[PDB]
Amino acid sequence: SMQKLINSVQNYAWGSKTALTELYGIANPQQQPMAELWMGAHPKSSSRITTVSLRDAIEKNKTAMLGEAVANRFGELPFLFKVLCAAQPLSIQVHPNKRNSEIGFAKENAPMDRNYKDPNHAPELVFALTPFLAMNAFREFSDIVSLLQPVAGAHSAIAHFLQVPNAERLSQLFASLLNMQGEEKSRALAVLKAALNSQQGEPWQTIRVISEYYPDDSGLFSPLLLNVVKLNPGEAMFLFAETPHAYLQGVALEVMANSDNVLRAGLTPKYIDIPELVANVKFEPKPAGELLTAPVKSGAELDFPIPVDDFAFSLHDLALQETSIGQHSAAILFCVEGEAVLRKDEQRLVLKPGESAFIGADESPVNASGTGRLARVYNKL
Ligand SMILES: [Zn+2]
Repeated sequence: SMQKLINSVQNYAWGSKTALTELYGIANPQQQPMAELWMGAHPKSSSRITTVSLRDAIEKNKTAMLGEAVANRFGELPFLFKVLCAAQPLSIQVHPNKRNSEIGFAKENAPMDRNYKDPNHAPELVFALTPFLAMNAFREFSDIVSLLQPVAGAHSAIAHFLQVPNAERLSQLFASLLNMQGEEKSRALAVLKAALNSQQGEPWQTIRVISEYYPDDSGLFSPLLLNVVKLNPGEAMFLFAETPHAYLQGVALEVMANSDNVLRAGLTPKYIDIPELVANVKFEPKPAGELLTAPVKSGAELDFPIPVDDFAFSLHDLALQETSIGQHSAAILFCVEGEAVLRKDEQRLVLKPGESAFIGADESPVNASGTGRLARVYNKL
């Protein structure tokens, strides 16, 4: 009924050597970086159940596993669920919208794995498991101005912006910063990196955190353009389309639609097509108090509303008295802390922290009890 998941760990060079072990007791005796723990049915690394591919168990029976609304809307598990362990800051990224991902995939086809690997859009939610430092969206024009003034002599475009703090200038400035070359770029970093020494607090400290991993990158300027946030454990943010963001430090749950598309906007050595980037970015400020997702608590369930149909995400507080958890779709249940006893009829499945279970549509509901919390990814249709 309930299938305990065997999950892939991506050992990207940027991953923590200790965070998955320290939190969840996941073994790592050769000390590889452990960057992402994948829960789902990705074609390149499907989670498995007891052994067989979860992705294969789904395609063998879509209706029973996904439920009819999901199988008729998506035709597969419509999300991928990760624990992300960033021991280094990652690249700034923008997800183009649906329309433009279609255009992009199609246009590239006339080279391959390319930024449009895939004609799908890529909504994302991140959920902090440990203090999680990030960038999300442009700051308010007035705060952009205040933060740039200590470095205004850095580059002509900054001066141009400060003189007229509008969306065009921000856009020009964004583009101008990424297209700095040679000594144009050095005059710029020097104004910035020398001026890290006579400024205090944030966002300067964040810049200083990034400069360890990216000394020679124009994205060192981004924390002046973009809202820096430290998510506390249990807070979350949705990453909209056309909105620069980056995951800089810490451990989180990440849910995403199935798209591998991404336009990089800095903190990266790879080539960046700035025209392509700039056409797919929304140069509107976004206030600090709209960044986090406001959850809704009902009973023991804390739901985080997602403005997109592709997935939904809820936290469930376990009590020693059983509670019912059900959905009209497939769900993945992931133990965040404590310990969860799952029961369906005669079946009992214990989840320790970091362990997950796949619950097919035809196996809802299940009874959960124990201590701590369980995260669930599912679909509300
Ligand atoms: Zn993203």
